[PDB]
Amino acid sequence: KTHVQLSLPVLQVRDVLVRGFGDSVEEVLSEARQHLKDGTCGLVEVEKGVLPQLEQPYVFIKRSDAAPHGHVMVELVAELEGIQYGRSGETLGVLVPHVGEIPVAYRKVLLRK
Repeated sequence: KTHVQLSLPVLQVRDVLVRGFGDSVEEVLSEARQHLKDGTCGLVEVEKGVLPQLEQPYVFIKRSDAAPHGHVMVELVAELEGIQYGRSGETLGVLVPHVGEIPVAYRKVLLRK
C-alpha cells in the first residue's frame, strides 16, 4: 500500500530517551521509515525550546493534503543546519524512536510510504 494508517504516541520532549534517528539526512529518513513500519516511532509536538533539546538531523511529519478515517495524510521531511530535504505542508511534529516512554496522546496519521 502507498499509505499506512498509524497511531503515533505523542511524547513530552523531556521524557525522550533517544533524541534522534542518526547522523545523516538519509540515515534519519531511513530509520524513521523503519520505526514507523515497526510501530517503534514517537512524535514530539514542536514548540519554543523543543528542537534544541533534540538531535539533528530532524525528521518532521508534515501535512501532505487537506483526512481519511480521522488519519491526517503526512509525509517525511528531514532538516540539517536549516536545510530541509523535502517540501510539504504544516509540521504535525518531530519523529523520535519510541523505547517505552508513556505518551500524553496519540496522533492518527496516514503515512505516504
